[PDB]
Amino acid sequence: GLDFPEYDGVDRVVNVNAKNYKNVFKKYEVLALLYHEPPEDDKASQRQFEMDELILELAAQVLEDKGVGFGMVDSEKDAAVAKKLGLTEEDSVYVFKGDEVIEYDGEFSADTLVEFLLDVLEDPVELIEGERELQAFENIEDDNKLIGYFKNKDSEHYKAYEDAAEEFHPYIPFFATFDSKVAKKLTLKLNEIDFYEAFMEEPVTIPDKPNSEEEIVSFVEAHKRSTLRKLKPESMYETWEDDLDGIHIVAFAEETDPDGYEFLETLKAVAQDNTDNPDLSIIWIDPDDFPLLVPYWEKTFNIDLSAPQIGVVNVTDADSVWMEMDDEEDLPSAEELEDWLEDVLE
Amino acid sequence: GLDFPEYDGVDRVVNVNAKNYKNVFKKYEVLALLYHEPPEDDKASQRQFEMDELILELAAQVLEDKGVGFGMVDSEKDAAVAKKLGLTEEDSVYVFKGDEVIEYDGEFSADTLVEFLLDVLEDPVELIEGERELQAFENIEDDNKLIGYFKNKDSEHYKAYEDAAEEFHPYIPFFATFDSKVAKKLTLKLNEIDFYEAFMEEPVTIPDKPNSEEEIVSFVEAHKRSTLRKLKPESMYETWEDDLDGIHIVAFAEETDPDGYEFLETLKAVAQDNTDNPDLSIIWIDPDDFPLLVPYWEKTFNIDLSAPQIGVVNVTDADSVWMEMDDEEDLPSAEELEDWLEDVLE
Ligand SMILES: *[C@@H]1O[C@H](CO)[C@@H](O[C@@H]2O[C@H](CO)[C@@H](O)[C@H](O)[C@H]2NC(C)=O)[C@H](O)[C@H]1NC(C)=O
Ligand SMILES: *[C@@H]1O[C@H](CO)[C@@H](O)[C@H](O)[C@H]1NC(C)=O
Ligand SMILES: [Ca+2]
Ligand SMILES: [Ca+2]
Ligand SMILES: [Ca+2]
Ligand SMILES: [Ca+2]
Ligand SMILES: [Ca+2]
Ligand SMILES: [Ca+2]
Ligand SMILES: [Ca+2]
Ligand SMILES: [Ca+2]
Ligand SMILES: [Ca+2]
Ligand SMILES: [Ca+2]
Repeated sequence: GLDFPEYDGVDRVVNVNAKNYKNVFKKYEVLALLYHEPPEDDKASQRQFEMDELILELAAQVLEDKGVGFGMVDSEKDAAVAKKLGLTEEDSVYVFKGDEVIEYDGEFSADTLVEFLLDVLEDPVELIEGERELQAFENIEDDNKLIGYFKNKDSEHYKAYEDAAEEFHPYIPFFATFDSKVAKKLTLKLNEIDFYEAFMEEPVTIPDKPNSEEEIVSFVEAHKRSTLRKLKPESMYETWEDDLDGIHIVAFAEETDPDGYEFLETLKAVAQDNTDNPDLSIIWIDPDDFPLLVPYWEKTFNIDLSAPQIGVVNVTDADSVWMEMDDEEDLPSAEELEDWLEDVLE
Repeated sequence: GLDFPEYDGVDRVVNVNAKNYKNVFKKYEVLALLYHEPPEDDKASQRQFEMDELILELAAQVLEDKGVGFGMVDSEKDAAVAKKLGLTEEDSVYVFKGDEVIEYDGEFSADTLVEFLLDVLEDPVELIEGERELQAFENIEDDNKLIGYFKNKDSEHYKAYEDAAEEFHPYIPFFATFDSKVAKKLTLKLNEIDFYEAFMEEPVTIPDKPNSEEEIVSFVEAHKRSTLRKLKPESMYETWEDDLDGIHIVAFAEETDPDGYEFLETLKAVAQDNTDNPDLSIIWIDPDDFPLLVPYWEKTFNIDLSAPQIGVVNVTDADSVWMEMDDEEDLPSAEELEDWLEDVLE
C-alpha cells in the first residue's frame, strides 16, 4: 500500500547571509530565522547544533507548500544581518510576517513550530457569524480572548482593534462579529470590547469605548497574566520566566484523566475566588503536553504524575514542596487548597 | 535562572555488533533496537539516516535513568546478530523486555517512542482497589480493555491472566481486582473476565470460566479489531495497514473541539449500532495527535480539518471521497451517517 509521508532528506533551511537576506524576506510571507552562536568545535556541541538544524528541516518540509521559509543567521559570520534585522537574543527564533516581528519563546520542536507558524499564517482577527462559531468561542478557556462588536470590516474602530490584535498574534486570540444577534448574547454594545481572562466565567469590558489601538494593547498588557495560566509549548519559556517572587505555584493535572479533570475543576474554582489578587498566578501543566519532561519531573520533584499534584517551586534551584494527597480518599477541595497555599507561603 | 533540560549531544545509541550484543542484552531491562538497512551514499538518504539516529539519541537521553537502552543493528554488517535476534522487518524498531519481543510498528518520533517505552516498563496487569481507581478504568474507551476478578495474586487463574497480558503489552491494558465490592459494580463472578471493546458501553464475558492463558489469548486475538478504532501514534502503521477490503472509513474529529466531540459521540453511536458487523471498521483520527500531517491531509483529501470529517479512502493511491457538511447547518446525525456510508459503498 501507499506509504505515509516521511522526511525526504532534502535541505530547505536557507543559510542567510548579507547577500541573500533581502531576497529571502520578499520570497516568503512568513519567515522563521534561528539566530545562533557559531557552533563550538567539540563533538557534543556539534551534535546539538545538528539536532536544531534537522528540526528546522523537518518543519520546512511540512510547511513548504504554505509558503513558510526557514533560515539561519550566525551571530558572528552574519553579524551585519543580525544588526539590520534586530536579532539580539542568542540561540533563539525570530518569526517575520510582513511587517510585524515575533520573538519566539516556546518549545523548540518540529511539532510546536509547525503549529505556531500555522497559527501565525492566520489573520489576526477571527470572525464569528453563525451560532456554532459563537459556541466555539464561548468554549475557549485556556487562552485569554477578546471579543468586539463593530459595524463593518471597514470601521475605523475595527482597524484599531485589528492593529492591536497584531501586537499579540497568535498567542492571544482576537474575535470580532458584525452580527447584532451574536453581540446581544454577549451583552456587547457597539464598538465595545470584552476581555475574557483564561478560566474565568465573567468577562471584563474595556472602559471608555470606542477603543484605540493603544487603549486595547495597554489593557491586554495589564490583564494578560491570568490568575490561572496553562503551560503551553508555544510559550513555555515566556510563562515560566515570568515568576512573581522567585517561585511558581505549579499544578500537574491530566485533563483526560478523571482524577485530573476533577482536580482541574477545583483549581478553576480557587482561581475564580482569588482572581483579583494581583500577585497570584498559578501554572497548570498537563503532563500529556510534555511527554519528554515527565521522567525529569518525577525525578526532580519526587512526585507521581499519574496522580494530580500541586506545589511551590523555587525557580532558582528547582527546590520544591508538594501537597500530599491520599490515593484512596477523595481529592482535596478548594477549602483544603486555599489553606495549603496560605500555610506554605506563611 | 535555572534552564529547562536540553539535548546534551552525548551519544548513547550503541552500535550493536557481534561482539557486544550479548553484553547489551544483559545491561538494560528494556532494549529498543533499530534494525536498519546500510545507509545509502547520496546526500538526502544520509540526512534521513541522520534524522533517525538523533531521534534515538534524544530518547536515549530521556530514558537513561529508567534503564532503557537504544541500539542500531545493520542488516549487512550485523547480519549474523539480526539472524540470532530475529530482526526481519527492515528499517523498523524491535523492543525487547526480558523474554518477550515487541515488533514496534508506530510513529518514529521521540515523543511517541518515549511514551511507548515508558508503558513497556509498566507491569502488564494494573490492579484496581478503591472507587477512584475503578472510575478511572470505566473512563477508558479508546483502548480495548480487559478486567478480571480473582482471589489474590497467588491464584492460579490470575497468573494465567497475567501471562496472557504479556502477549499484548502495552497495547491492550489488562486490569484485575481482588476487591469484592469492585467486582460487584462490574457484575463479575469470581475468575470471570470481561472484555470491553473500544468505544462500547457493554462488555463481552469470556465463556467457560475459569480461563487459561491460551483461552484468553485466543479470545483477545479474535476481538482486537474494534468496530471503531482510533489512530494512535504508538501503532498508527499497524492500524492503517489493516485494511478491511483495500479501503478505510476515515473520520477526522478533534476531541477537545465542541463540534468534534459531538461528531465523535455520533461516531460512537454508529459504531455501537453496528458493532456486530464483522466487516465494519472505522478509523478515527484526532488531528491534534498528528500536527505534522494536517497540511498533507488537507491537501490530499481537499478537506478542512478545523471541521469534523468522514470519508472513504482507497489505501492504494490515497484516493478518497468525503461527506460534504454545511458549515452553518447542524452536524449530521447517526442515521444521516449510516445513510451516507451505505450509499457510497453500495
Ligand atoms: C484503488 O485504486 C487502485 C489504483 O490506485 C485500483 O486498482 C486498479 O484497479 C483497476 C481496475 O479496478 C485495475 O485495472 C488496475 O490495474 C488497478 N491498479 C492497481 C495499482 O492496483 C483499485 O481498484 C482501487 N480500489 C477501489 C475499491 O476502487
Ligand atoms: C531558592 O533557593 C536559593 C538557593 O539556591 C535561596 O537562596 C532562595 O532563598 C530560595 N528562594 C526561596 C523563595 O526560598
Ligand atoms: Ca547563516
Ligand atoms: Ca493560540
Ligand atoms: Ca457589557
Ligand atoms: Ca475612548
Ligand atoms: Ca485575574
Ligand atoms: Ca549497528
Ligand atoms: Ca497502552
Ligand atoms: Ca457480568
Ligand atoms: Ca474452562
Ligand atoms: Ca465490534
